[PDB]
Amino acid sequence: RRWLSKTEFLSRLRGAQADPGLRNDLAVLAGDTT
Amino acid sequence: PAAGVLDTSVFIAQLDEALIPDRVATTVVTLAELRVGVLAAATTDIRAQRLATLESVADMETLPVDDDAARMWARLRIHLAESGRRVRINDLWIAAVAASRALPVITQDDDFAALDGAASVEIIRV
Ligand code: NA
Ligand code: NA
Ligand code: NA
Ligand code: NA
Repeated sequence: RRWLSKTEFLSRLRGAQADPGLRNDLAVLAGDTT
Repeated sequence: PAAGVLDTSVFIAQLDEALIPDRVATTVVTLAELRVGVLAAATTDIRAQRLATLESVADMETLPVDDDAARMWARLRIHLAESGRRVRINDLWIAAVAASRALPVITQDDDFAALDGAASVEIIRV
């Protein structure tokens, strides 16, 4: 575990983004507001 | 800025790459949220995708909620209560962690907007 460079992060993330539907699941599971 | 803290929305499906700081970390809140994503996935394809998303943070600094973040959360929470504005509680934990380290929150979504101008808060929308 270390601080990733911009390029490193974007390399790890590209092709690995969650489906848009995760927003929906997270609204149900962790959408509780202040 | 030199460094920033990714929220959960940046991991979810292009981003404005120019605005991402040179060095990035995330927090334990996003670790939790990506993990619940894997466990909630309805079909193998979605599960495999979300599992890749979870794995993308394996090497990345995951910042904890420590004492300093806790103190910040209280300040930010009362700021919101007084103004009558709202933030998802888990997003407030993210903002508390980032603010307590004097780092900006990097976000793709619109939740952190309510905190603009609070001390130590800087929001970067990508
Ligand atoms: Na986070
Ligand atoms: Na699942
Ligand atoms: Na992981
Ligand atoms: Na901040």
